[PDB]
Amino acid sequence: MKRTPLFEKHVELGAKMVDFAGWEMPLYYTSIFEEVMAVRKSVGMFDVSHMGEFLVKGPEAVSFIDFLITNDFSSLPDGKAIYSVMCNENGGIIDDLVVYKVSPDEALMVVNAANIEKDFNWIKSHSKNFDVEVSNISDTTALIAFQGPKAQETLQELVEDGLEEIAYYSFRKSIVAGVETLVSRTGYTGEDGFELMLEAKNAPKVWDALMNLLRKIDGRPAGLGARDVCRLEATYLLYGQDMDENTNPFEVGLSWVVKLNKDFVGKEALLKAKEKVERKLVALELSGKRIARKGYEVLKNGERVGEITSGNFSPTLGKSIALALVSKSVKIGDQLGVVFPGGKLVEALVVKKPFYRGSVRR
Ligand SMILES: O=C(O)CCCC[C@H](S)CCS
Repeated sequence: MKRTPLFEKHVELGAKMVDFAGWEMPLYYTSIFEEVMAVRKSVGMFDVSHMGEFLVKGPEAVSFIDFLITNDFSSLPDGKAIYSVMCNENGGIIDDLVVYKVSPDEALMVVNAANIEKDFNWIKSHSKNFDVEVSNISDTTALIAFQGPKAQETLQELVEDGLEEIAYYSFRKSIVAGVETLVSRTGYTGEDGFELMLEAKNAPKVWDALMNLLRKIDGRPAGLGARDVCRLEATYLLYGQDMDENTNPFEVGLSWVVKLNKDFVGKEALLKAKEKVERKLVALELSGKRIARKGYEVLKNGERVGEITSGNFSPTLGKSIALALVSKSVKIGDQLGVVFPGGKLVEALVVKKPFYRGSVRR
């Protein structure tokens, strides 16, 4: 499996490993529960160096990105990032991503680990009519997520610049633990937090420095188990599970990242799709302790309406929770049935999204 520059640190910490998107990653160090509460009460640090980073440089960096993504990148000022999806000609979701507007001539794209190759090829195969050069800097770039209500107060003593000045989804170049870093107020937890992008060679040092500060405030390094629990509670999507090229943005609740007033790949397809949204992604709270898995059929009074996309147990709400792609007719308050292996039906209630909102800003 592929190993991030912090693999050795995870091994030393005695973490239980799991294969994620071809990477040997830490599922948890102590327990998924302990790590989730760390994110919810103080701070949890995640190694997300498996994520990819693409750099677009050139006079038409802005128009190129705007042509590729569904969201409005043309308006974004320097130092701002934006969440979005990148669609194919038929409006299917190729991947969701975050794009940083460094300057008129430079943009950085952060994409999912499993889609690095696919995304990069897609992006390169579309640079032809744009005065830009696209490069993949994933191989030498690390990314650390420092999340929690006490994330800012704990991280600040190692950062050369003021963090309070950095707004939600804003970023800046600074120095952390003596090394250059692109610090952003972003996250996948629903709490306040930051992500630290840095040269891979510097990952171990920054990580060690941060670990030292965590043991002081009862914080903890957190694995993928805790990462999934927190994002699901926050009701954030995971490409490959909650959506893929067979779903358009409107079907999974991402209408807000699609700006149809501009031209972009999949635009025409989406105009027609928007007129007939027959599916929606709903939040479910199941009875019992059994956890739903992707693919389990979802029923309404004995009739199928969809299927589970993501499932896990939320210690924050103390319930088995799930996301499910179902027919438009499903509404909040509905009583549904999730079919577990062996045809065993488990009751589930449709609830207003998101399940939980923490200290995350703006
Ligand atoms: O391995 C697991 O059990 C799932 C955790 C997946 C981690 C997060 S939810 C995805 C990274 S974008």
